[PDB]
Amino acid sequence: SLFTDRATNQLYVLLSGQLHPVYNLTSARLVLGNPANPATVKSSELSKLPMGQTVGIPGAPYATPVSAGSTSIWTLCDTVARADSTSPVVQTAVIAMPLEIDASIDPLQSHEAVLVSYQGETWIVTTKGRHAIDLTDRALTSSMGIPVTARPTPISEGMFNALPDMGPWQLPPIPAAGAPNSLGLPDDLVIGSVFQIHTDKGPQYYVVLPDGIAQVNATTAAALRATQAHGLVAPPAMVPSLVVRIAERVYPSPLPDEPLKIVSRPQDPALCWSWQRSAGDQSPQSTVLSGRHLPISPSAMNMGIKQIHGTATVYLDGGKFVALQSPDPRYTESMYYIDPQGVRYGVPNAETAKSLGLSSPQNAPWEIVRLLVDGPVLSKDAALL
Ligand code: NI
Ligand code: NI
Ligand code: NI
Ligand code: NI
Repeated sequence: SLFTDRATNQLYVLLSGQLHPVYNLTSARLVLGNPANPATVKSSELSKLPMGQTVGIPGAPYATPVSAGSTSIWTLCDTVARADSTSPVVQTAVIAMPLEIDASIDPLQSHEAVLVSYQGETWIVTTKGRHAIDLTDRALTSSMGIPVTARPTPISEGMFNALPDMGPWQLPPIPAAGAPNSLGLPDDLVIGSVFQIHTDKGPQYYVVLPDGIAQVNATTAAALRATQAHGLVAPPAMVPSLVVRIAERVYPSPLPDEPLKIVSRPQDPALCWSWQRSAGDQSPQSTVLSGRHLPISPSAMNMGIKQIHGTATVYLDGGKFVALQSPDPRYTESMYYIDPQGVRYGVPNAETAKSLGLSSPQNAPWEIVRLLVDGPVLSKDAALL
């Protein structure tokens, strides 16, 4: 049984005939094994049983309330101040609540990108994640859509970890570039060369590979030729007749169809990685946002909770109960209760979760969730000391 003293609101749990003071309702439920609510009694009634030692986990949350919303939404945002200066400052926000997206803060379009720095190296950020880039040769990076005037701005450790590494911002290497083609094409069209065919939609460019030909967009055709033209002043025009017979392959160039547009960080200081998964979805969806401020409502902007011994300001609409999957380094499933102040507390297993009254956890991304300051693990074993 579980009692609350009417005079003091103090909790007591009855264990093996002794009343034990207990620090919080969370701890009481861990020791009882079910999400009990206290029975109110007059203070003097508690004198009728022998009093034992205090039990529970002092740093646990008082209880474990969770917010109604079923869709799991987690967003990490970097905001940079003094972006052009010698000393930019980055702030990071963790947002676990629905967003309000608009033209001032929205997903990067397929031809938009952000140039950033982290630990002395440079990366291109697109909708998909981050891509290594070497700014040593700016003629080369120009042909890959980066203007010579573009300068990187810093990202946070948290943002670097959250953005998936999608591979380098470069043309895929072509093995045997310069060697004669084995496809029956004219001798000038060596491996790694570009040609075109006229279509009703205009020119279609192709690159010659060891094992076939691959369609490339105009931007990629230009970048190929900028790096190595193989002696050709322009892509030779071939007839469909000669080409349709050749094996078609894929050439996985990262370059978008439209000329790349590089985001001005002084104008658009906010960069976010947004993740979401709804009940019953097979996989989550994520995207990168860019814009003027956090993707939250006018009034939500004032509700942030700074984690002083943490790294982020947290924006939450109530508690959360989440499941993570991470390679630590072996594949590990873990659960956390998140209190309404953004503190995460481990929940070791489903039996323990259910004793606390925490029904199915929501899948969430460890890259964002583990940025939250961690409190004590909520375990019966800890509670019973
Ligand atoms: Ni005892
Ligand atoms: Ni706005
Ligand atoms: Ni936009
Ligand atoms: Ni556009």
